[PDB]
Amino acid sequence: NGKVKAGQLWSKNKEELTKILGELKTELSQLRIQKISSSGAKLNKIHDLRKSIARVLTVINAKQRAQLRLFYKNKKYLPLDLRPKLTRALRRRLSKEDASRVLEKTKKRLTHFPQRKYAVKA
Amino acid sequence: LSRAPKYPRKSIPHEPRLDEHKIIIHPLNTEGALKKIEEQNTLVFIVDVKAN
Amino acid sequence: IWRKWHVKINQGQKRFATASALAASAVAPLLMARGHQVSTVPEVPLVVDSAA
Amino acid sequence: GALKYLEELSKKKQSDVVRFLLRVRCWEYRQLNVIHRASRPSRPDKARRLGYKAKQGYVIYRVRVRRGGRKRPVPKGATYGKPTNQGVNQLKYQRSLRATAEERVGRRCSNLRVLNSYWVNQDSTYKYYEVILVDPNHKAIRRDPRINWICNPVHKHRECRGLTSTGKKSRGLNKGHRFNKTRAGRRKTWKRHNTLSLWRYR
RNA sequence: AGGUUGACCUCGGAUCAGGUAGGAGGACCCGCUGAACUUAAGCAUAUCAAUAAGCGGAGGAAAAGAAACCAACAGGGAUUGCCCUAGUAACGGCGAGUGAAGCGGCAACAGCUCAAAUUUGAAAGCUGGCUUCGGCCCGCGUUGUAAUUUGGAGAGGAUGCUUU
Repeated sequence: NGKVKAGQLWSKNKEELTKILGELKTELSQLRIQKISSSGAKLNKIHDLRKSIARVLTVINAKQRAQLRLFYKNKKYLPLDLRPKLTRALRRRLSKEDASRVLEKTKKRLTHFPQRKYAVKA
Repeated sequence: LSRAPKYPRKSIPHEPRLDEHKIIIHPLNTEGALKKIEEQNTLVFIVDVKAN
Repeated sequence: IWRKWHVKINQGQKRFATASALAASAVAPLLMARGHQVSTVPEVPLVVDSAA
Repeated sequence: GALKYLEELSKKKQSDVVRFLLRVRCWEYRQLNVIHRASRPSRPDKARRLGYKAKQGYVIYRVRVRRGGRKRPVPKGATYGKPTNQGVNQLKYQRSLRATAEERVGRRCSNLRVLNSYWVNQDSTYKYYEVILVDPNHKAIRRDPRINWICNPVHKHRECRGLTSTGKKSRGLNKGHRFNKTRAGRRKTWKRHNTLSLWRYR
């Protein structure tokens, strides 16, 4: 008891995950008093309760972020934590379209005189 | 004018940093605390240093 | 690191030394004096057919 | 257009009309802040030939700099070494006052890039300049191939490194025999000439 | 209504909508600033050295760069680097010393964009906002945003084939 697997958590929604988090936190709070009052094999249980709380928090955060990404899928401005990280310099880099933009005179020259494929007889 | 942002800067609000399970750590089992229990109707707890 | 590690040798002297070593390789006493076990070798210089 | 007439008029700086305009504008710029934004170029032909456009992302800043030489910040204006046969009243800064103006304007607008600058006035105390700056983060700048080279990070603070026009002049980047020591970079050329080269088969 | 009602220009405010800078690192790179020990018998020219220390600013390289070049030849042809030129031409108290460049061979090669012209039979250009994603608005801008031209040319004509 106290070991909650991620597989069962990935199918729950927010309310039962919150309820499970509440019960796990209550058991850990009682078990700390049990630790300071007596010694036993319940230290394994407190370790599993800590890791189960971590798993539940991870799953709740992941589902909330997935829902938010779905909500912000078709919007121009995203929250800064939902924006891709990359590096600061990569984010300041010119976009691919803007870097590939050429002048129209250049475009006419490239349309009518591109680099050709050729060979020279020996 | 007050701010009316086109996007929230933080997508998810933080959970409360100091909830009750973090505030109360464990009761004190020392002989002074055990004296205080029946002498003063007082319980002694070890708590978080940032809790008022 | 700017000690002189490499030695420039004249290409003519390199070719001379290579030709002398090739000529010495055809002298059966010199093979034994260098320590090769060639007592069962049928002929020096030993030429094997390229079909093999 | 009118800009050919403006260029020919700007050549005539000692004519009555141009001296009047220079005098009144010198008074006005002296009353304004040392560095302040200009709403438009006061020399539109000069700004246009230096690369200004009437497009969102181009700004003009006007700056005045104190003219004359340079003083070494030694106590009581004197050195404690070997005699120099000269004072700090005759020390000459190796960059131009135009470059000093460009650097101070760049520090005032750290978000922009200095494109170029031009003289607009002078008096006994100050020389006055107008500096053209480009916003590398503006979409109208980033979409334009004639100018979006300046959005690349290699052009951060060109005026600090001498990559503007006055910087190239002061670094002496010209071709030919008069510029033997400086055309590829003075310090780099010195390092090349003072490098001892030792090959393996020497 | 005209003591009114407005158009502009300049200058401000806002936790206004959206962005951006700072610090680190700094071997190499671009600038600024700048010694002395040393070497000259000593020593204010000089040398160490256009170096160390100090200051500012970049990138994976930087910088330079498509001639206001070299030459004087039967001419070469952007930039960089290696070899050579060459310890040469040249500079230098009372001399200690200092010191390039053109050509030539090679590594590598790549070329271009504006300003100055009236689209004037039509601002043909663009940031942002809202979108049913078709567009529609608020504006910028004629004190000039597109197209066209950059000296190798080009603009106007003529002409008949090619090109996407």
